[PDB]
Amino acid sequence: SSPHMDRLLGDLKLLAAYDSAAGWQEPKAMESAFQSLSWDDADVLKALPQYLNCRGEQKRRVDFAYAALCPRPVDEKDPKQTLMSLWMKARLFSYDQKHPFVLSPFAA
Amino acid sequence: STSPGLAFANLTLLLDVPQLPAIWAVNAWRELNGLFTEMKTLAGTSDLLYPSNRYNPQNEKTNRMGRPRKYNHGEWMFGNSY
Amino acid sequence: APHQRAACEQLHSEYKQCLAKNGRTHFSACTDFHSKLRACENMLGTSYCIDEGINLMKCTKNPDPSFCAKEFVAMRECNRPQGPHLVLSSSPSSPPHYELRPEVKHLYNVDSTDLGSAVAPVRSKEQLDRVADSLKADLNLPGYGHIPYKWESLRPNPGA
Amino acid sequence: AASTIPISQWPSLLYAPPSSPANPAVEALPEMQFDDLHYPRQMLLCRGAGYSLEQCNRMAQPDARVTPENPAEKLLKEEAVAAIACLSQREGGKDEQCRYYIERMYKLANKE
Amino acid sequence: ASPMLFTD
Amino acid sequence: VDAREMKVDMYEKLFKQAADLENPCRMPGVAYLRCLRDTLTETQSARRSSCL
Amino acid sequence: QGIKTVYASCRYRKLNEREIISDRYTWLHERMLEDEVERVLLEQVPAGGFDKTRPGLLLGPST
Amino acid sequence: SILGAEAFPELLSKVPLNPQMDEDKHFNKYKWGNEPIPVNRRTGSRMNSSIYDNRNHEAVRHPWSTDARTFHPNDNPEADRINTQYSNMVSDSFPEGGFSDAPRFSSNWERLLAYHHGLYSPEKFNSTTKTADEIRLAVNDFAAKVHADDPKNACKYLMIEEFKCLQSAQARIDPQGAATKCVKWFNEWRQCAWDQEKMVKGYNYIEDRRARKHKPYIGAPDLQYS
Repeated sequence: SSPHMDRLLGDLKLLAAYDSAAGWQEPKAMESAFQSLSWDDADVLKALPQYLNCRGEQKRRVDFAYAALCPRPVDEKDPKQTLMSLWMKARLFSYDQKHPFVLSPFAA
Repeated sequence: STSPGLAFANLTLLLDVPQLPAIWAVNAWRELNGLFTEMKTLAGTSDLLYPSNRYNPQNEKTNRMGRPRKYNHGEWMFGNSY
Repeated sequence: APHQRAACEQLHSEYKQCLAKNGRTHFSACTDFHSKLRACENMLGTSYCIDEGINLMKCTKNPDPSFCAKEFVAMRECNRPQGPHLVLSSSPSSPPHYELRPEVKHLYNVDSTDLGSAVAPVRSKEQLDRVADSLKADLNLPGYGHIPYKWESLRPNPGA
Repeated sequence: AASTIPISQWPSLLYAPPSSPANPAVEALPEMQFDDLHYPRQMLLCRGAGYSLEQCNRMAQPDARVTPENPAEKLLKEEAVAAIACLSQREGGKDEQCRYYIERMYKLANKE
Repeated sequence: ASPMLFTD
Repeated sequence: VDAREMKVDMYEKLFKQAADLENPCRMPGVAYLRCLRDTLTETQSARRSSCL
Repeated sequence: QGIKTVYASCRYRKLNEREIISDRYTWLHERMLEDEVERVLLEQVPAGGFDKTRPGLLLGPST
Repeated sequence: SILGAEAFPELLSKVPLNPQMDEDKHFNKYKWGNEPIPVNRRTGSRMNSSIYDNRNHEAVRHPWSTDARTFHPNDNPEADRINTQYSNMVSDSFPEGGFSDAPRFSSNWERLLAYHHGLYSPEKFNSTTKTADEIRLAVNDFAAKVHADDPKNACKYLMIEEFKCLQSAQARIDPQGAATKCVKWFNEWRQCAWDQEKMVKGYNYIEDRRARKHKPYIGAPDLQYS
């Protein structure tokens, strides 16, 4: 009844788990986290190629939101990190194109 | 002649007595550089020269630390700004 | 008279240019201009630091043991637009004093205009004693002069 | 083996962290940025220009001075899309089902 | 990088 | 030009003592005074175009 | 060495004198530049001076 | 209608967010197990540290009632500290959730008076630790602002370094402790300021002639220094 919210929070929890397992040197835990990361979401899958070709204001909004949630720059060489970043960005792009983001504190 | 107990002196001599020519040459070069600096000072300079200093880059357009002089574009009634 | 004011500004700039061209070693060449510059001063109520500049130039080539400090500060205070803030008091008294004008007293962190003598004190056992006693009294520290251990000797002060 | 890092060495730890299975770009750690003053500054400038709150809120835009994008997202696009397809089909790559695409990506990115 | 990250 | 340099240095010293790095106007003020330093040997008419 | 030291003492004395006078001339130069700047600034003061009783900029109500 | 069905994949798939969760829920997906962070390191109060204080290792006294049990830093750590990231290092000297010394004021005037007398800042008392990412963002913004302020400044990176050290030492919550770490970089900046001024304004001094025993030994080399 709240799938978008639930999957968002799950993705965030799994990202935190991946980071913790990386810090603690736990391949089993971090691979479990990678596998459990909601790769079966049709909305995000459909929005992935849309995000990969978007440009301008929408892209800047999604970049701002992704840098808010995850400002650390992932290693360009690690495809698992790259892919999880792409998945989260596609999720945010889907949410934004459904209901756009309002990032300013000033609003009415 | 020699002995193991004189190894200190043998090493010191072998390594240092060849340097004495170089030491005297360095002293002579320093004395000559001082002579030339003092002759230049007697001839005259815009800004002073520090004799016992390593390097003296000061001129009309240069500070005593190698930088450009501040406020040196115009002319001043009392002459040089230094 | 604005014509005369502008003419005098031009004359002053010309005098500065000539003086810079000649240099501060050869400054007796520009005695031309005092004739007119003093008239400018008397007319406009202006000062141009002529006497002070000339005295400074003369002194710096045959300098004083003071190294012309009073000349330097006199020139610096003359060259101010609104007038000198700091001057040297004129006295029948032996020691001259530095004095501050009253109308600029609010710009300086001072209680009075007298900034003290313009020459340093003279060495005196009595003045040193006085200053040390005053400092001791102001400090009020029980423990000064206390000697917990002294080298045992017939001499009162071992070493020194 | 992993010895304690004293407090005096933490500033060096932030920009030269130890090795992990998931490392960051140490060369790009000085380039990560996110301005908390972006929108306040924008609002201040617009209100000084003379606008109202509604006009300022309509003119507001999110910061472009943020962390740069990963170039892998533009260079390895097709490989990443294929890997994501494989993951979506094979349940996140359980028991080594996207190893083909992941190894191709790793080789392309690393080159021995 | 900065000059203080150098230690050696 | 020397007195112009001195005036700009006074402006910069005063403004940097007045405004700290947290101040938003510090960067614009310092930029404007840096442009003045760049354009000291110029007229106001030529300086306006650059310092605007 | 004694001859050299005597000559160096004379030179250093002269050099100290010149250095002192040079530093004081630089000081005077800077102060004269400041005086010129101040003289120019006083032209921008309005006629009658500043109203030192009031604030220059009134930036809010007083009700 | 169940609440949060799709929101606990950590529970459905036995994924632990940390070794403490692994130990608690018995997932056993951490090969190296878990050494629990004790309570005195998980929480506590600010304490005095210096040996030249009489109330050393004692809790800081506030106007309000506060638990006097102190945060104890890790003084005898184990040899292998597998996670050497900032996340795990910061726990040896500060608590991640902040100190337990925060007030709940019954009134606004108590807050006002404490601030007026220098005994309260929410920055200090109602706050968590900063994450490495936050620290890096702050440091990089400050460096950008300083570079914009002046590129041709020699004290630039020294100022940046004192900022970095304050952020890393969590000066929002332990300012005295952080200043103790950062005053060295402040001193270096103070030196660089004069070193820059003396290069801008050409300032030098008359060096004396060389000493008769400048060299300790005739055969020794006199390395020339500017």
